Amino acid sequence: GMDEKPAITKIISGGQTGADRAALDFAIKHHIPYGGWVPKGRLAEGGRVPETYQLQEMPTSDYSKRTEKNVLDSDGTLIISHGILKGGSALTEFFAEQYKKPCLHIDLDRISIEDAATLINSWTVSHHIQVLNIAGPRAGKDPEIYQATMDLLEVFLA
Repeated sequence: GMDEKPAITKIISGGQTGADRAALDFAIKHHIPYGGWVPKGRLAEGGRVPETYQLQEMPTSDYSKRTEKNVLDSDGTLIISHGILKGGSALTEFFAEQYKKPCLHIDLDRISIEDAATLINSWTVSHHIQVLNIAGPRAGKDPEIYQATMDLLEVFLA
């Protein structure tokens, strides 16, 4: 029923700039537990993911392998973009599809943040998603994705 709320016990991401980084900053701001797999060496656009973020390194520096691991080590994956998925974000969706993990792609060129938050609520509650992987483009590909992600999560969980 509508009395039930999402039970997000943990947010994870791959530490990249953009959507991944907003997810972690949001979790920290709202004292939601967080984590995530990053490449060996904590590699990211813009340099080593800052040490203040408690994250786990993969055995190799490969981006694709850490994206795959975050899909596998969560209850579902939320992908946030402006426009159709490309690159790492499209790969995220492919991995979720291949491993039968719940996956919701919010395209913030097609839906408002308020309406998207409603969709995320319905999806998380109906699929009992508690450990949520959040993915999307790096900041160098979309200068608006970090703040859009923050703003979306605020409507969803704040």
